Parts: sequence; C-alpha cells; structure tokens
Amino acid sequence: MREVISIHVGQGGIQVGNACWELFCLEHGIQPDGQMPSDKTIGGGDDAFNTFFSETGAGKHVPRAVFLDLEPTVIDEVRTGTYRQLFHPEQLISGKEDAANNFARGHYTIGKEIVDLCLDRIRKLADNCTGLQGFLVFNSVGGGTGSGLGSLLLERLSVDYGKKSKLGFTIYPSPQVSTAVVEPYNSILSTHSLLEHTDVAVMLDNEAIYDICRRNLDIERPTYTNLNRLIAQVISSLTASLRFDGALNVDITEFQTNLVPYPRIHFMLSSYAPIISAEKAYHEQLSVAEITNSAFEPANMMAKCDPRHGKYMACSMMYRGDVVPKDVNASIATIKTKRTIQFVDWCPTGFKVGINYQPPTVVPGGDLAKVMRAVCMISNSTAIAEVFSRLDHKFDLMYAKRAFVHWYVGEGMEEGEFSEAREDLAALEKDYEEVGIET
Amino acid sequence: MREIVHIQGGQCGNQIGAKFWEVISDEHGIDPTGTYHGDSDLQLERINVYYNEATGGRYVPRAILMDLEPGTMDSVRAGPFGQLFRPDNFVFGQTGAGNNWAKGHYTEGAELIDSVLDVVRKEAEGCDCLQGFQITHSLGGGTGSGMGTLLISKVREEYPDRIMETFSVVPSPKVSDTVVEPYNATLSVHQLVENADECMVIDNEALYDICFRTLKLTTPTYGDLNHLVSAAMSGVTCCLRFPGQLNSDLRKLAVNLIPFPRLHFFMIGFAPLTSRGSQQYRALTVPELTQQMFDAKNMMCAADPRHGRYLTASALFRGRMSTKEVDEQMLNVQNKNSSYFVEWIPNNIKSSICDIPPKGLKMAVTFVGNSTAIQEMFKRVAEQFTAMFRRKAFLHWYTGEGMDEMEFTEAESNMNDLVSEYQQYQDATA
Amino acid sequence: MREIVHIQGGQCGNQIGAKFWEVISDEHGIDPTGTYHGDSDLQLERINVYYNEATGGRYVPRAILMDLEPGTMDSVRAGPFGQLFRPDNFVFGQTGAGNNWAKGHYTEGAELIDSVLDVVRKEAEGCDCLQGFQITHSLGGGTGSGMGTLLISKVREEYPDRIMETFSVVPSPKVSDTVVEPYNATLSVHQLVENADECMVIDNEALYDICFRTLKLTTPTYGDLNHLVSAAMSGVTCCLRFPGQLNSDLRKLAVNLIPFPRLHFFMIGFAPLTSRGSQQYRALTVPELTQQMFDAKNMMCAADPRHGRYLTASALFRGRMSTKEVDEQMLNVQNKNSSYFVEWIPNNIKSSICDIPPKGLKMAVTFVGNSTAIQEMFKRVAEQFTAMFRRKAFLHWYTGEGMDEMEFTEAESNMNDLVSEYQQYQDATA
Amino acid sequence: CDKYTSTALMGNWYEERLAPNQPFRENLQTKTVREEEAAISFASDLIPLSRVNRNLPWDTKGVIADDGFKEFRSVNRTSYDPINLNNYYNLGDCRQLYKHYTA
Amino acid sequence: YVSPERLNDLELILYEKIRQKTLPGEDEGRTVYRAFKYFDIAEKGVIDISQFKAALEKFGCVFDDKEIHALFSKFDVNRSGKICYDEFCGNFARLGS
Ligand SMILES: Nc1nc2c(ncn2[C@@H]2O[C@H](COP(=O)(O)OP(=O)(O)OP(=O)(O)O)[C@@H](O)[C@H]2O)c(=O)[nH]1
Ligand SMILES: Nc1nc2c(ncn2[C@@H]2O[C@H](COP(=O)(O)OP(=O)(O)O)[C@@H](O)[C@H]2O)c(=O)[nH]1
Ligand SMILES: Nc1nc2c(ncn2[C@@H]2O[C@H](COP(=O)(O)OP(=O)(O)O)[C@@H](O)[C@H]2O)c(=O)[nH]1
Ligand SMILES: [Mg+2]
Repeated sequence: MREVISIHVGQGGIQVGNACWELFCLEHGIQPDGQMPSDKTIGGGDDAFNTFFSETGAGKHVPRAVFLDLEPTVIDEVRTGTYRQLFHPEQLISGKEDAANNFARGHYTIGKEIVDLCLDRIRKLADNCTGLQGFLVFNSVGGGTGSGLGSLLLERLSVDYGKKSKLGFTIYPSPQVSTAVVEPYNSILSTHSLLEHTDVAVMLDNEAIYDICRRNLDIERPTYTNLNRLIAQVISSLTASLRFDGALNVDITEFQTNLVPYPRIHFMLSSYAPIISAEKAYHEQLSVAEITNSAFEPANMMAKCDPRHGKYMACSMMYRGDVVPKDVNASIATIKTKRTIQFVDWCPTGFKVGINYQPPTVVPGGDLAKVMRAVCMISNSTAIAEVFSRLDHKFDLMYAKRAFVHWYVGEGMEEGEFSEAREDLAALEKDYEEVGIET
Repeated sequence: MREIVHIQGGQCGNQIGAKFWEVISDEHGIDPTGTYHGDSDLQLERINVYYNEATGGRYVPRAILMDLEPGTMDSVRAGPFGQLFRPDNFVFGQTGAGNNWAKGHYTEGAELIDSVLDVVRKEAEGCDCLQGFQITHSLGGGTGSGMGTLLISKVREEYPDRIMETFSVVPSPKVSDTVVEPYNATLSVHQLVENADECMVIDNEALYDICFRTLKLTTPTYGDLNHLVSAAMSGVTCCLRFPGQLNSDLRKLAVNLIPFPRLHFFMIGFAPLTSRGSQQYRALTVPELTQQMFDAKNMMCAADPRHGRYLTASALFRGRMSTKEVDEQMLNVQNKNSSYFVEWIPNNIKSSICDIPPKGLKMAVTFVGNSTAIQEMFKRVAEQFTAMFRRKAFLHWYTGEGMDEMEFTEAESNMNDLVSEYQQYQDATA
Repeated sequence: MREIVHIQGGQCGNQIGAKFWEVISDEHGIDPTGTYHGDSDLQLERINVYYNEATGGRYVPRAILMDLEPGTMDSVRAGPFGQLFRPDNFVFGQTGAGNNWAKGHYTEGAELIDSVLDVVRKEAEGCDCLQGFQITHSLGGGTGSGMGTLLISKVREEYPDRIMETFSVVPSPKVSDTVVEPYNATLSVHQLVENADECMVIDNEALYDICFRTLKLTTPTYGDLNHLVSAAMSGVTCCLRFPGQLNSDLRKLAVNLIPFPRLHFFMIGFAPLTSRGSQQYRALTVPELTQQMFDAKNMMCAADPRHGRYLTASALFRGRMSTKEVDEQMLNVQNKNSSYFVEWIPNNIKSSICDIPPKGLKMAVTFVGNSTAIQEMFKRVAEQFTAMFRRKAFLHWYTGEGMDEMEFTEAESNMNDLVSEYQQYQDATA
Repeated sequence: CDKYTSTALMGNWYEERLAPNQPFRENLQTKTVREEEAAISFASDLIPLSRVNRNLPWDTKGVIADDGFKEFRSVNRTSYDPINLNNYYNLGDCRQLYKHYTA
Repeated sequence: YVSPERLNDLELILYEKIRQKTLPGEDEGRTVYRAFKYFDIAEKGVIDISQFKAALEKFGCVFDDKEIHALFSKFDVNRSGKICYDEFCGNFARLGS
C-alpha cells in the first residue's frame, strides 16, 4: 500500500536500469520468468514486493517500470534479452528516429509525439497503484534525447500531478572524460528546466566512478556494466529502508524535509562504501568504525569535486546490515571532532540516522562480494558550486562565436532561450556563494 | 528501420560501389545467389537496413547503378556479385561523357536524368523511412562530376530534412590523370558546398602511399585500392546494424562534426591495416592500436594533417573494447598534441562503441576528422585553375554547350572564399 | 444463374476471342476435348456461367462467332482449343466486306443479319436469367464495324432489360493500319453511343507500348497482344464465378462507373507485369500492386490519364489479401493526388475482392475506370475525319449503297456534342 | 619482385614469396568470365547492351586475413549471462562428504 | 486420444492466422522461423513439448495439451520427442505459396 513508480528515459538510464532491476529481482527472489521460485516460500517476505511489484492476478509478476527511448537499438535488445518476459510488452515505448544530441530536436518537434504515450502509461501505472509516494527518474544530460525528453516529461508531470515529490539521478559530464563536445549545451539547457521542477537530485559523474573502481576492486579495465552495478547498489541502499523492517525508518518523504536548506539549492552529491571485492576482504577490517571514516574520505566521493573546498549543510547516512545502534553515535561523534571536514555556521545539527536490518545482497559473477554491513551517504556541500563553475567556463568559450548554434537555432529553439539559460545559471552560482558567508 | 539509399555515379564510382557491396554481403552472409548462410543470430535483426525483402527468400541491395557509357556498367554485371542488382535499378545513356562538364550537367545528362531521378523516388518511398543518402562518384572524371552533382541538387530539393554524405576522389597533381582536371574539379566543388551536408574526400595519392608503406604488397592493383576505401563506409554506419553501448547514427556525426553550416569537409582513415607478413606479431591493445589512428601517414587523404590544427574528431570503435581504455586514451592524445588542436573548442574528441566488429578482428576503428589541413588540398587545386584559366585554354568545348565564362568567374570566387575563410580559425584565438 | 453469352464478329474480332477462350478454359481446367480434369471443387461450382451441359460431360462454350470472310474461321478452329466451339453456331458469308462501312450494314448484312439474330435469340432463352452480353469487335475493321454495330442495334430492341458490354479497338493516329479508317470509325461511335451502355476502348499503341517497355520482349507477335487484353476480360467477370469477401457482378460495376446516361467510355489496365528476367527480382506485396495500377503507362488506352480529372474509378483485386490493406491504400492514393480527382463526389473509387487468384501468380489487379482524359481519343480521330470530308475524298464508295450525306453530316454533330459534354462535367466546381 | 622473378634475394624479397596466387596474372589469355549472356534485360536501349569479355577479378584479401575469430556476440548478453544467475540457484552446499556424480 | 480429420483443419486456421500476424512482404516461413528461435535456448534445434506449447501459445491459438501433443507428434515423425524448426517452417511455405 506504500509503493513507488520508476521512470527511465534514454540509453544511459536504460543500461543503469538493466542492472538495478536485476538486483531488485535477486534480493526479493524473483526469477526472470516472472514466476517466484517457491522453495517453500510460505510468504517468507509476505507483504514484501509491494514496494516495487504488483500482483498479476495469478502466478507471475510485473515490475512497475516505464521505458522510454527514441532509438530502438537498446529497446529491442532489452526486449529480446535476459528478461524477455518481465516488462509489460506494450509498456516499452519504442522510438523511430534518434535525437542525435540535439536538445532543441528532443524538446520541440519529435518529442511532442511520444510524451502523450508516456503520460498515458504513467497514468495507467499510477492509478492502479494506491499510495504513490513519488517518482524515481533516471536520465542522462550529456546528450540530446536524455534531457530533451526528461525535462519536458517532468514539466508535464508537475502540472499533471502537482506537489507530489520527485527525485532524479542525472549524469552530468565529467571534468575531463566525456563523449561529445555538444554536451555542455545540453547540460546548460537541461539545468534550466531541472532547477525548478525537481526537488532532490544526485550527481553521479563517471570520472569518480572510474577512480573508485580502480582503487578498490583492483580491476584496472572496468566496463560500463560494472560501472552501472555500483549505481544500482546505491539506489538499492537508498530505497531499502522503505520496504523492510528496521529500528528507525526514513521514508522517501524524509529527504527533502531533511537535506535542502532552501527551495533553490536542492542539489546533493553522494557516495557509497565500503567497496571490497571477494578476494582481498575476509582478511581485512570493517569494524563499524572504519566504514564511517571511509565515507567522508575525499577520493572516495562519487563526484569529482573535493568536499574539502567548502563547508557542510546536512548529510543523511543510512546503515544497512546488523550495525548495532550505539556504533552510529560513536561514529558521528568521532567524525565531528576532526578538523578536516567542517560544517557551516547556520546548521548545528546536520546528521540523519537510519537503521535497517537487511544486509546488502550481491549478484552472481559480480565484482562485489558479500560483507555484513555497509553505509551509503548523501551529501550537499558548498563545494558542489565548483562543478557548475567548470561547466560554466566551457559554455562561454564556445558560445562566444555561436559555435554549433545553427543546429539548435534552425530547429525551433528561439535564440533568446540561450540568454535565459545562461542568466539563470549565473544566478545559481551566486546563490551558493552567499549561504557560506559566516555569521 | 531508418534504412539508407545508396547512389552510384561515374566510372570511378562504379568501381567503388560494386566492391563496396562485396564486404557487406559476407558479413550479412548473403552469398552470390542471394540466399542466407549466416552464423550468428544477431546478424538479421537489422538486415533490413541495406537489403529489402522479396518473394522466394532472396535479397537484393537497394542500389542505384548509373553512368553514361554502357561499357562501365557491363563490367559490374559480369563480375562477382553482379547478380544481386535488380535490372530496373540500372539507368544508362548512349553517348558517353568524354570529360566535358556541360555534356554531363546541362545537355546530355538532363535528358537522361529524368529517367534516373524517377527511379530513386520510387525506391525511396518504398522503404519505411529514409535516413540519409550516400553518393559514390568522382570529381576529376567526365560523367560523374557533372551528371552526378546535378542529381545531388535534385534529391536535396524535395527532401530538405534528410541528411546525406558524399564520397569523392579529388585529384592530386603529382599522379596526374587528365589535363582538364582543374576545370571539372573546381567547377564541382562550387555546387557541392551549398547542398551536400557531409562530404569526406578520398585521395588516390594516399592509396599508393598507404599501400606501399604499410601494406607493402609487391604490385598493388585497382582491386586492392578500392577495397581499403570499402571498409571506410562499412564501419561509418556501424551503429545502425548492430547493438552497442553508445549507438551513434549518421546525424550524431553531423551535429558533433560540423561547427558551422558550410564547413563540412572531412578526411577519413582506417586502421588497423598490417602487411601480409607482420600479421601475427603485434599486440592487440587500445594503446598500440590508437597510436596508428592519429599517425600522419595513416590518413586517407593526400593532405598532411600535421600542417594544420584539427577542430573536431569522431572515431567509432567497433568490437568489444573496454570503454575506459577508449576514454583514458582520448585524454592523453588530446594533451600531448594540444598545439595541433584549436583552443577555443574544448573537449573536441568524440567516441563511440559497438558490439559486432568486422569479421576477423576484435578491434576496428574508423576515424572521421574535420581538420583545417584540407585547405592545402583546395589550395593545390585552386592555384592551377587561376594560372591556366587566364589563357582561356581548353575553353571552346565548355562555352559551346551552354557554359558562359560569366559562370566560370563565380566558381573561382567560391573556391577562394572557402580557402580564405577556412583558415581564419586556425589563427583565431579566444 | 445469370449466364452470359459471348458474341464477337469480324476478322480482328475472331483473333482476340480465339485466345480469350484459351485462358478462361485454363482457369476452370477444361481440356481441349472438354472433359473435366480440374483440381479443387471451387473450380466447378459456378461452371454454368459460361459453359452449358451436353452429352458426355463435356461443355460447349456459349460462343456465337461471326464474320463476313471465310479467311478467319478456317484458322480459328485450326489451332489449340479449336474443338470447344459448336459446329452450328458459326455463321459466315461468301462475299467479304472490303473495309467498307456501307456494305457491312445496309446491303449485304440486311440479307444475313436474320440468321445471326436467330441463333442469338435461341441462346438467351436457354439461360435461366440472362445477366448481360459481352461483345468484342474492331471499329476500324470492315465487317466488325458494320455487322457488329447492327447486332447491338437489333439486340437492344428485343431485350432492353439486360446490360451490354463492349470491348472495342479503335485505330490510333500513330500506328496506322488502314487508309479508310476515319470514315467507318466515325460511324461506329455515333451508332455505338446511343445503344451500348458500356464501352472499354483498347488502343493498339498501348499494347505495343506495354510490351516494348515493361515486358521487354525482343520481337512481340500479335499473339502477345491478344493475351494481355484476354486476361483483362477475365478480371471484370471475376467475382461472378468464385466466392469472395465482397461480390461484384456486372451491373454493380456499371452502377459505380456511369454517372450519367451518356458518359459510357472506359479505359482498362492490367497489373502486375514484369519481364521473365525480372520476375525473381521483385516483391509481390499489396503496396506494389496499387502503385502500378494508377501509373499512366500501365493502361491500354492512348489517352493520358494525367491530363484530366477522374470522375469515378473501380478496383478488382485478386487472391487472398487483407481487407484493411485494400482500404488504407485506396484512401491514400486518392488523398495525395487530389488535383487528379474531381472535387464534387468524394469516395470516388470502388473496390472488390475475390478468393481465387489467376494461375501462375499470387496477387493481381484489374482496373476499369472512367476518366475525362478519354477526350483525347475522339478529338484526334475527329480532327482527321473533318480533313477527309471537306475534300469529298473516297466518298463514292459510301454513296454506292443508298446512304446519303445526311448520315455523314449528323455523325460529325453528335460526335461533336459527346466531345462537348466531357468538357462540361470536368471544368465545373461547387 | 624488384626487376626480377622472385626466388632471388633482391630488394624487398621477404613478402612476395607468400602471395596467395592471384590467378589473373598467370593466365592472361583464357579470359572467359562470359556469364552475362543476352539476357534481353539490363537492358534495352530494342537491343541489349553489348556484352564484352571481362578479365579475371584479381583475387583480393586486402583487409587483414581471418585470425580465427568468428566473434558475433553481443556485449550486453554476456554481461548478465543468465547462466551466471542460475548457478546461484538450485545448487551449492557442495563439499563432497561422499562421492556422487552430477551434470 | 483423438486424431481425426480435424487436426489438419487446425492447420488452416493455424495457417490462416499466420498470414494475419505476418508482416507485409514476408513469407510464413520467415515469421515462424523467428518464433522457434526466440523462446528456445538450447539452439541445437529442439525444445520440449511445453516449449512448443510456449511457441504456439504466442500465436494466440487455444488448444488443450492433448491436441498439442497431436501436432508435435504429428510433427514428430521419428517419435524422438523433439521438433526440428527447419522442416517445420519449410513445409508451411509449401502450402501457403
Ligand atoms: N557510465 C555510463 N555512462 C553512460 C552510459 N550511457 C550513457 N552514458 C553517458 O552518456 C553520455 C552520452 O550521452 P548518452 O547517455 O549516451 O545518451 P543521451 O545523452 O541520452 O543522448 P542519446 O545518445 O541520443 O541517447 C556519455 O558521455 C556517457 O558518459 C552508461 O551506460 N554508463
Ligand atoms: N583510386 C582510384 N581512382 C579511380 C578508379 N577509377 C577511376 N578513378 C579516377 O576517376 C577518374 C576518371 O573519372 P571518369 O570515370 O572518367 O569520370 P566519368 O567520365 O564522368 O565517368 C580518373 O582520374 C581516376 O583517377 C579506381 O578504381 N581507383
Ligand atoms: N491488336 C490486334 N489487332 C488486330 C489483330 N488482328 C487484326 N487486328 C486489327 O484489325 C484491323 C483490321 O480489321 P478488319 O479485319 O478489317 O476487321 P473486320 O472487317 O471486322 O474483319 C487491323 O487494322 C488491325 O489493327 C490482332 O491480333 N491484334
Ligand atoms: Mg542515444
């Protein structure tokens, strides 16, 4: 009766989901066929799959998912792939022509012919659901289709449903490594729409993920699927507290009312750990003390922005496993004293605690091993202004002489919208500077 | 879905197309008889891209074979895989070209173009949805440049929203092939810019240079030269026929490779290409393989790239490669050679991945680059035209079939404009 | 059950019927001796439409073959399928027509039309309920024009409640085969219009045009021309003989194709058609069938259907096909080309379906349409007729049988108005 | 093949000893390659295009020769490899307390 | 047990529908040949009776297990208990030309 609905748009979101939903299946024990393995279930989890699944009437199960992509290349592979029977056959909207990294293309001419189907599918999925708690949106902004569809879809969703909360796991361009050179334009355009419709967002830049992969798992040549696996783990840890018993539950509604000082500043950067393989762990640490220290380490952060360059506002840490309560207070007290990580003046108490019982679960044949507990942390610190500073510098240099402007201008997006986007982005950077001024 | 039509023109083109269909037939596994003998399941999911379907289970390339002399078309039919082409897809005249522009674009070509124009439209509407255009022709030749370009303008007229590409063997003065080459070349480049979106030149001079230096076969012949260029376009459309991590259609290159509406000249290259005697000795790693791609002599165009600075680059890695190696290698190449890339555009190396590599290799890279070094190519062609034009030589044929020097004057104007404008950015600073 | 008798006279008339019986027999699978060796039961259910019942289980086709010169009949029975026609039916004279209209309608025929009307009456009375008549004759031909035209005049006056068809071949301007064609041709239209409810012109040029262009036969003979028209006749009477989704008898086609009492001239076209060397390079799909249908060249009439606006159209598909496909395509073509369809009567094309395709193929289309473009055929024929008359050339032949100039002068007038009326209903809007 | 007939250590001799065959270069006279016939189609100008004697195709294999690598598998499929998952199913607890075969 | 002149009748209805699902410009062998390679995983050319139940279950035909065994066995000439897709699809193209 407390359920959620997932929104995935774009190839990046599709690939991340391909691992997120497989892990979701593995932890609750649901085969790809849609049939539960029995094995004397006798309702072992009983009322357990409501949070992410709904009854099919007799036997099988249908995940609450919606898939969107204008390019059928990945949609077909998912359809005929390892989970052929899982998703609703008609719930996978299939595109006809690729967006080809054109934000204007993805927002004003081709996008208008699929948002109707997206709204219809979302309406059908939600209405049957009883207690829709919010939205979970995965999208990519380093290209056309991702933003061009996601921003407009969220815009329509807000006017369709209103005050209902929403969370978004976007993927901004990395400081050094990226694919396209038109990525800055798409990021600048997408931030304009996303800064006033989404409440809680998380940056998951690829560069930090690669760094973390090199250091811990000792896999020098990581892959895209391996990168997606960690994001899937982060999502699972974030949403675990909503569907399992615990000593203190933190519902999805208790993030914005806990981790956003003002309506405008609503971007957070998070991390996950520990990250230890099945080879070099069992002879190791992971007493509860060291996990908390590893959480605040700068190099381990999931975004290429040093938290050491700014203060802190509020971070919510959710433990999963068998962590005894008092260990949490001990870890918090130890972390507070150290001078390396300091807080802003205006928030004396800025830690949220949540304890759940289910240990994190692992997928077969992965790089992750099984340990007895782990901690996932979400952080919003003034350092995050650096990433928006860097994305700022790139745009100005190549807009000085309207580089690649025509592909956007001739597609319908008025030339004046770039002015608005730049003005608003400049406004945002000013915003973060003042909050840190000491009292 | 998103199938692409293929257009052929001129003798130079006719040799490209026939061999081009050589490589695709095997990979899809369609034999000389048109029957299927594939091995992998993933080989049919997108067979419709280049091949239609017909009764009896046989497949035919959706091609257009077109030239003004019967002898040229005779060879393709009688040669290998000459049985894959529908007879209705052939159009030919009876008079020949004789290396005269006017005979190709105003008088002789016009009377027969209507027949050629009608054919394309019927095939174009048959497919579910057009995705683009590819034209195989030549500029230094007789029939192609004149009668081929006209079909470029005509096709672009009715279909303003479809993007297109072009393959052309621009001539090199060293290995001369015709005295009248400067005319039919500069005259051709004039009209190509205004309508042709994507054009990637291929220089025959590099073919010998690439063949003897790296291939180093005893006596390379026209069979092999056309073959290496064949793979170039085989992998250009890689994302469309196979799944992959980051699919990239033709237009993605268009958005990411043409900073301005007119500056649409690309130089391509292929790798790896190793001799018959060094086949088994080189390691197969992104590091070693990527070194060849940006090498000065691996480029497929006579223009030396190190003489100028690049603007944008996109290379489509084919086969199972660890992306991180692709990403990391990109950073290193962009840092140790900063002086050869324009500063004002940051993060100017594109990347792409695919699942299925060409048969017989686990790595394969098709490098498409937009470098300022192409100006010397036009400069070399342009300078000869001004010298020889002043004397009015070879001018009585052209003026006698509907060509007026008042037109020729404009042509040189356009060539210089591109030559002058192109080099503004090379010295431009932020 | 609505059995239809077939009547054809004239030397040219005999040849077409000589084959039209050839193919139709094959469809029902009756052997030259006439004994049944068919395959399925559907081929025998409605056999009463053409063949009657006689001794031995064989059938005698209901054909009344007529001519004025013995040359035709001695060869009609000399070829394959020369044993089906009954000995008594044939009626022929020992004089000859000599390509003169007069001797074929007033002097000789007057003493020989009694016998022909005798047999024609006997056959009709035999039918349970006569559904109509079908007539094939050549207007430019001598005996056919006179003896054939008179038969329609008399037959109408006895059985006004039955529908009449007319397959006519009117000589064209380009392919000339008779010097006295204008005179006898003109008298044909005048006498033909006032009696024949329906007519389908078939110009010889198209038959030659179809063969030299589409089928690509090096040296077509008159045999080929007969088959193409013969097959078309098979299409019109299609549903009346086999089950189907939507029945369509002869009257229904008239109801949907004769907007007014006078405009009763049609133009037919047959598809598909591809060369033996192109049969295996094509796809048999409903979309492909429809395209060739409305293309100008496919039709067997000299008039260009792109110079006017259609008033009504009809479609008769063959074989098993999806109903929705028939509807969707039919709506599409009429929409994309509004300029070529008049604006005062929507839903301007009729459709039908049958479940027995012709032998040798899987899908085919038969078209029977009425277009204002037909005005070209009479305008060109009339233009030449006026030239001859003003010089009173070759007139002495016609005056030798009692005919005066009054019938000639009127003929021009009525042929004038029929030219006018097509003009009026074409260039008029709401 | 430097102004010689191979088999002699002339300049650049290591390669030419490994040529596949190139049947065209050693049989210039047999010609043949007459398989077009008077098809009467492709095409009619009605006269079919004159058919000319075409010579040998000249071999090929310019692209790197097959390295015994068929490949032809999709990246995604092996990523999840549903074979991996089931092994974490209906199996395990295997230490061979006694002897027993199995699939 | 039942195998009267009713099993072949299903073949027509089974065939009649096949052309219904067939994409334009395709042969029933093409549509079916894909089906037997979609559900299956062995790839040696065989599946169980249930898998063949899944294959025809997609087509929409509603039959009992008794009739299902009829066609498989009728399509299982050797009695080996397995079905080969090559012969199955090719034979259908024969009837539906
Ligand atoms: N780590 C990771 N990054 C991805 C993945 N897919 C896409 N990306 C990121 O996305 C950027 C390019 O945009 P894409 O996400 O591929 O696609 P898009 O922005 O939605 O636009 P399209 O190309 O039309 O799909 C790349 O630079 C990647 O950083 C993925 O599966 N894993
Ligand atoms: N590299 C290369 N160049 C070719 C080939 N075939 C033709 N060419 C070039 O094409 C030019 C001749 O063009 P041509 O066919 O006569 O033009 P056309 O008369 O309009 O058909 C020559 O200068 C050649 O350099 C080939 O197979 N390889
Ligand atoms: N298309 C076609 N036309 C024919 C054939 N045989 C005769 N004709 C035409 O018939 C005309 C001669 O007509 P004619 O014999 O005088 O007609 P008749 O007086 O009724 O016997 C010629 O001009 C031909 O055009 C044939 O086999 N095919
Ligand atoms: Mg994409």
